[PDB]
Amino acid sequence: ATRFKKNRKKRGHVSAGHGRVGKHRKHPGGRGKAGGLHHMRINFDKYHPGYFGKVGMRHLNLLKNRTYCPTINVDKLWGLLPEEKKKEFSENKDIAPVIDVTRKGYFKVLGNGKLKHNQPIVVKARYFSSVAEKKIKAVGGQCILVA
Amino acid sequence: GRKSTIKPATGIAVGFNSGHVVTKRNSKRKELIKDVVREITGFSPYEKRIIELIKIGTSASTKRSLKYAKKKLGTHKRGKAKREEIQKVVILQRR
Amino acid sequence: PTKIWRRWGRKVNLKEKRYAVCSSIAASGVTSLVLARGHRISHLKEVPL
Amino acid sequence: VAHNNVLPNVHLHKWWQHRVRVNFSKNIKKKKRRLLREKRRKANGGTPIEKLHPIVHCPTQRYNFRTRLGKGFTFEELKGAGLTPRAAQTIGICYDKRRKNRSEESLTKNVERLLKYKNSLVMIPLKKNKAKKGIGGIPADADKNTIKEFRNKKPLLSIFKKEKNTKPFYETIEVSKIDKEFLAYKTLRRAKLAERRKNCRQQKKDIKFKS
Amino acid sequence: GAYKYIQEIWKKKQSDAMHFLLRVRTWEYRQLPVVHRVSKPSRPDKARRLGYKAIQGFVIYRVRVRRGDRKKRVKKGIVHGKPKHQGVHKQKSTRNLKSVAEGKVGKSICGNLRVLNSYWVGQDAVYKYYEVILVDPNHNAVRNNPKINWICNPVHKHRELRGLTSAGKKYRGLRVKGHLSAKSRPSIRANWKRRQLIKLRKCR
Amino acid sequence: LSKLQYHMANHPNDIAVVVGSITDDKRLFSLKQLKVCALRFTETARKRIEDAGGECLTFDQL
RNA sequence: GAUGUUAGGAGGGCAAAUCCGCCGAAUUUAAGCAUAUAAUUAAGCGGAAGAAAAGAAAAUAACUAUGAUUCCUUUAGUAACGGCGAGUGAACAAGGACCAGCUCAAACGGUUAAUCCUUCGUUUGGUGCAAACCUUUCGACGGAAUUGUCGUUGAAUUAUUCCA
RNA sequence: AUUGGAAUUUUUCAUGUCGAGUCGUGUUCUUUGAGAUUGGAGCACUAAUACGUGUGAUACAUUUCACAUAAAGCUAAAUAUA
RNA sequence: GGCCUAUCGAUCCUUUAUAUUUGCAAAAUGACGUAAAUUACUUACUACUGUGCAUAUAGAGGUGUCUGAAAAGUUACCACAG
Repeated sequence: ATRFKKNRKKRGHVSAGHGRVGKHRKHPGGRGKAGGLHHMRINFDKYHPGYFGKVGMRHLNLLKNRTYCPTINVDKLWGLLPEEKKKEFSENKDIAPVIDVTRKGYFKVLGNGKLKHNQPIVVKARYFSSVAEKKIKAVGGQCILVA
Repeated sequence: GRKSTIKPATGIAVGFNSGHVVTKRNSKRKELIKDVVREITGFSPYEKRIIELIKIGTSASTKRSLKYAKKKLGTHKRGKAKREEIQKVVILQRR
Repeated sequence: PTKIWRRWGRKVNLKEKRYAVCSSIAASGVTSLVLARGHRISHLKEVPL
Repeated sequence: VAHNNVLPNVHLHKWWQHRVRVNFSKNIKKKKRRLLREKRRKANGGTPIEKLHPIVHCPTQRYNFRTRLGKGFTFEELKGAGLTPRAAQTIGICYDKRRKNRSEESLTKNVERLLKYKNSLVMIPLKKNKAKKGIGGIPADADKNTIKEFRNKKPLLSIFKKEKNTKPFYETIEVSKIDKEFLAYKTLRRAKLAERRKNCRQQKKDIKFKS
Repeated sequence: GAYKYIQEIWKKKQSDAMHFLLRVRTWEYRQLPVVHRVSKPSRPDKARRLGYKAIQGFVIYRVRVRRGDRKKRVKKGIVHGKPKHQGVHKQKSTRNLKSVAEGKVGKSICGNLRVLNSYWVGQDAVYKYYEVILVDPNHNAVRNNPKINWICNPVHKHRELRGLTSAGKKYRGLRVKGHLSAKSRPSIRANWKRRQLIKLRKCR
Repeated sequence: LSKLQYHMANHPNDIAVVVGSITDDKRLFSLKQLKVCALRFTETARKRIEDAGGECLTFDQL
């Protein structure tokens, strides 16, 4: 590290890259976030707009795991098949892939993107978006609610 | 809320009775002591005051008694319970 | 004065480490590189021994 | 400038240099753990220091599909599987009094696991063959030919802990055997909306039962 | 049988009989020296439940302590400091007056004797009067006994100053368990030290 | 890969050159092959392109 | 309850890194300062050990639930606290290291306490050169104690098997 | 070769027990993450018996349901070691 | 809104308006409402549901040293940084 640092660039130059007029002082604005509102307000406004004051209720003891949900969009569901499985379904319209999204850790199925139309697929999941259910039904697939 | 005890869970993930599929697999002696202790000890001054209020036997006296008990005893369930116990004792005493 | 910690544990990935071993073994294969490294090697029959 | 961050998140003002500890003992601790485990493993006649903690379900909706080692023995359930409390204590197996699992599928699976462990284990005669197996009060007193042969034979097969479940290599169904009439999104919302009313009815049910 | 009756009688604490017994005991206690041996325990029921045994190495001692807050130890009243922190009156010490009573016997008379436990007995406005259960580990019976014998261990001299009386578990908050316990369970010091600590280590 | 195929759609000549890395797609069937020169190939992308009957071409080969 | 140079014994003191108890500030920070901060820290007086402390549920959850403690990885700079300014700030799950249980008291046992202890004794073993240690049941004579010692964990009653 | 004990197992019969100036409440001060008070301590008032009462992080009443068994005690190990 | 150029105030805080929108954390408080059913711990179906607290939005209460510290004197006894 020490080979390449700023001291090696400035070593004989007296004011050290920190200004002959200025003369580098211990804490020339005071500590940390102190100048907010008071004299660094312009910095806070232009770079940190939401910062000051309160919003909303207090939950007091939230717990993350109650609301924990990983989501997946329908577009990427056929991608959860390996290559040979995807070829096999593409060939054969007699059978649908069943997809248990839980093994892949997902719990809500969302509606984004296109599908290769006229091919059934069974989606098993806890939760589905309104659009996702409609598109899965539209393409001839099935939605299965399961805990 | 309200997890089932009698109708099996239906595989529905909304947190009702439901959830994932499953089948659940599920005097005399103290009373004699109490009577003896009361014969030895009688009643506390607040108990006596409550007895007088309950004996008066009005909506006003009974409200007063409950407030007095709640103020002294603190715990509301306990105060109601003590008032109930004393009321029963006054009923028993009359016989 | 020196504090005890001066970054004793650095990472460098599993994939990076593996790559270095494979590439170094490959390099060891190469006849020119063996001579270039300063090993005397003229009378060896050929470098992959 | 300073548009990188609003704050320093550092907070070391409670005299950190007094409080501080520097840690780089890792591998040396692991070697000590290995040495300790080697000494124990060898000392007990080669008899396994591992002990079965049976299979239990992981808490809340995040991990409810997941299953792990618990403290899964309970004597009444174990005795129902076939084995005495005293035998379980003698091999040092992983009892707990207050765990008491509440479901039939969990119990039925775990009694099978217990039965497998019970049959699998075989015990040297304590005083060098002055007593018998009996009726099961502690199972499976060995003979000398078998115990010597078994001790020489370390396990070939896989570990005795956690286990894998359903395939990623997905199952299939015929396209004419599916429904197209269900609405899950409507069902979830309607269920949640009607929930309060059902809870009120259930409250009255509880009172009616209790009277 | 007898102890159960004594328990229920003693629980009430009001009544002519209880009030008489309290007044008579309070009178006798007011006369007596600070720390003294008693022949038999003042409340036998309370003694049994707090682990007194009639065994020779078990001795009971009665203790006098003054009541109320202790007042800050500062010369000529008020002293220098921030308005937030003056605290001359209403300072209300962390350790219990019960522990203080155990401590007085623990420092003055214990040695040979070791503090086992202690109970309330009775009080007026100026004083609380406590009875302390003590045990000698030097005496043969306790060393012989396969029960109790842990009190013989070297770590148990001066339990009241070790925080290892019943009162000590109480004021250290170890009776509290669960989420309410917070930064206290391995030791209040230990937990605070872990949080105050930053580990320098291989990775994050 | 989706963007590469989407771009190449009007080209019956198959030789794509990419001065960057070609990444795979897990969001569609991705059947139609190409002949692609790129700076770097993801292993999954390369395997798919080769399987489909395409060509994964070096810059020296180009 | 006193008194005893009564007989047998103990405590006291030193040292302190880690450990535990009390008691307990300010510089400092906010570019000032009074709340907050520094900090439940420094100093002060005490107590321990080779580690201690904590520990066997008046626990967490709301699941298909988990199930003494410690510790690591983590949650998490998050819920949250705060002249809501400066700043401050947890817990549960999960992956592991590692895992060990329990007993008093009360309840129950009155054929006369099945208990306990001091003093005096006494012998079946074993080492060591010797010092010495180490096993070993049997009697006295004293006391303690039913203001409660010991046993026991509902109670019998059957068959089995084990253990001393 | 005596004595003794335990564990199960039948069959009867027993439904007993469960730590109080403590919990709790009011109040104060302290303390904390605790917020219409988190723990501590001082003070005042002071409980209930297992169908109790302690919990379920917003004051409350009326009621669930789940989970626990306070106010007595001990205990190796991983851990710490200027 | 005032013929035009002049006639005034952030966040936190307080207070009242507003909603077929919300929360108070395992549950419930309109209401057994409406239907059926009743050998009951019955089953459906309902857009508008306790006190108290918390929000969200909209004003207003104020900062004239007017981009908003809860702030008097004195030192010829003085100290220090410049």
